[PDB]
Amino acid sequence: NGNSLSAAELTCGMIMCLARQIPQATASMKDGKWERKKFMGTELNGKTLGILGLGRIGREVATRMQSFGMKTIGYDPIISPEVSASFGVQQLPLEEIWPLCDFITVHTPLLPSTTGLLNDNTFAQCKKGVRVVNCARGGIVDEGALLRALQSGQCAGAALDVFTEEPPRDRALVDHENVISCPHLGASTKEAQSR
Amino acid sequence: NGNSLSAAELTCGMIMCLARQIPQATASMKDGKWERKKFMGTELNGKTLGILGLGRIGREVATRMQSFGMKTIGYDPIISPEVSASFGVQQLPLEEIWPLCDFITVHTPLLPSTTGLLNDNTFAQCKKGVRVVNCARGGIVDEGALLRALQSGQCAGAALDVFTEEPPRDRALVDHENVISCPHLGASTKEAQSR
Ligand SMILES: Cn1nc(-c2ccccc2)cc1N
Ligand SMILES: Cn1nc(-c2ccccc2)cc1N
Repeated sequence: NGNSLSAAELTCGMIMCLARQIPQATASMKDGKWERKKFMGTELNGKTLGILGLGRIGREVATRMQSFGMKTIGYDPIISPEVSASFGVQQLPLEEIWPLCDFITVHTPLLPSTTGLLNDNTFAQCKKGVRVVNCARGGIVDEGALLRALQSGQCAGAALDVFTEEPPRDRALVDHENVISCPHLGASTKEAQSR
Repeated sequence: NGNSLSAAELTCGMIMCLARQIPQATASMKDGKWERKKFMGTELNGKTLGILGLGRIGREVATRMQSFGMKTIGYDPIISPEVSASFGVQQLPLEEIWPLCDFITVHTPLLPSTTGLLNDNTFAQCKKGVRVVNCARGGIVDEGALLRALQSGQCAGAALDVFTEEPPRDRALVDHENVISCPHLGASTKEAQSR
């Protein structure tokens, strides 16, 4: 609410980090390396962004990423297609979303219906090389399925602010070279903190 | 030109990384740590971004950052104030720019008039804690003065894609905890690469 923008901003930061590998590049530079070929990245302009959850945060991510020329599609069981259309997000059924996306971000509560929203079965329906962001709640993305998808290349990268357990006891995702992460920083701004 | 968007995207990446310390945070996570308090960040909405150089890349950065609610001001010796106004950048003389900015980004060629455009003198005229980006040409920002500004806290952070020497032989900037960096990745996208 106060914190809608802090979360939305982080999410968009994570999207740009996935496209360009800024965290990995910084660590390479700090280790004395100059690795130009390794961190060849991708332009966001023209790419499809799937937004799952079209409440305040989802809407704010949408309008920021639209300024980059991203095509913004999404799903929400509750928000009307008229409302989402008013902020430029084309709503489609989930099964239609998966194959279209270059990026996917999640902006849902953690409910039975949203736990492992992204799992083995939904990763299989994505475009190969999809990139995924979870700055919402840990568990929305099944962590085992994400690791399997990163191992195969089915997922090319992921940005995680939240984890099923916090801090995560299993370090395989954090340790993966194509994973960027923060210690649940989504509301951690000076501004969000004072209403 | 092809590559205007690749550069502009990287610059906006670096702005978001400075606000939220995403590269540092990822390193912290990869080192096994969960340091939430340490990486308290800042919201971009409502902040002032100064854009020095209002050509194609500067413009594109402007319109993207404007979607985050940033106030975009700037300076260019060639572009008229009515023209910059038409893409939402308020032009002011340089001396007026320094004290207003929360973030500064440079988008100039490397000329005598732009080498060390940011130096000891212009850092002193900035707001304490200014954050700086150079995704343009190495040397626009005086590297020595930038280090001194980071050491004093006058500059709270910097993001560098380019260096006076590449790879940089002097490692003090790169190694600083508030500096994020890439190995000259501004045009390093699959898309920019094929015209
Ligand atoms: C109850 N509920 N469910 C969602 C949802 C679930 C799956 C995908 C997108 C959105 C959002 C809310 N508030
Ligand atoms: C020739 N020139 N000079 C600049 C400049 C100079 C000082 C400050 C900001 C921008 C940009 C271009 N194209």
